[PDB]
Amino acid sequence: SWDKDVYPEPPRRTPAPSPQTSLPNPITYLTKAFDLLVDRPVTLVREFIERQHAKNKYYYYHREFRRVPDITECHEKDVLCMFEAEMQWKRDYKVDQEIVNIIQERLKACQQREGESHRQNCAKELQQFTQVVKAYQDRYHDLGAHYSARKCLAKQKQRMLAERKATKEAA
Amino acid sequence: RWIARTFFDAPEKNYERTMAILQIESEKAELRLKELEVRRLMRAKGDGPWFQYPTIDKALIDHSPKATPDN
Repeated sequence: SWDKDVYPEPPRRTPAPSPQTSLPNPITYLTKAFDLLVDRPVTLVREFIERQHAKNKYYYYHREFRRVPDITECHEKDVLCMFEAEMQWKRDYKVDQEIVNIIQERLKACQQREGESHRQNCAKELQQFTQVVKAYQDRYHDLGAHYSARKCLAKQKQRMLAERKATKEAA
Repeated sequence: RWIARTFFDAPEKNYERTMAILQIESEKAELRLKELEVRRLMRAKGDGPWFQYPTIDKALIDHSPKATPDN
């Protein structure tokens, strides 16, 4: 399963079709035949397989980590500090890429659910998409292929120093 | 799960291997740069026991009463 609050779904809206005239309705007979020829046997097969699964019990756990301190607390060379620092940063980088993947899947799903009126009830998700992706464009973008962690902190210092000069001019 | 159990290694094993191996080779690099700095200053000033080319051995210098008084 999945949380309904990270992959959100609006509530369902489904009409009840009122037939004006009486031919009637080939697809209703065909979907009842579909139910009787497909829906029952696959349900019986899945129920058998689920009983065979629930005879025994496996479990897999989620791997979790700790917070090794910083790269801002590591010294000149000290390779057994920078190692834990940059692996912690690289795992943050992977999980942040997947944050961007989740938001972009939400944008795709808002496109396909809301139909031929795109701009109704997709303003909020496009807003948060441009927000998180503006953060990504600011934070990880223009460093290249040989990122380790140190070019990211150099970009951090250079950007906040440039904005410090900008707000000094704005003072 | 069976593939990871019978063949592969834990990330703990490989992770502590990387960390120990960085400790070893950091010692190696620091000793190598310290070696060449010691060598350059020891060749420059000469105070050390490496670059001492053999001068005169004074054990053969045997002071004694000679023939001529003013040596």
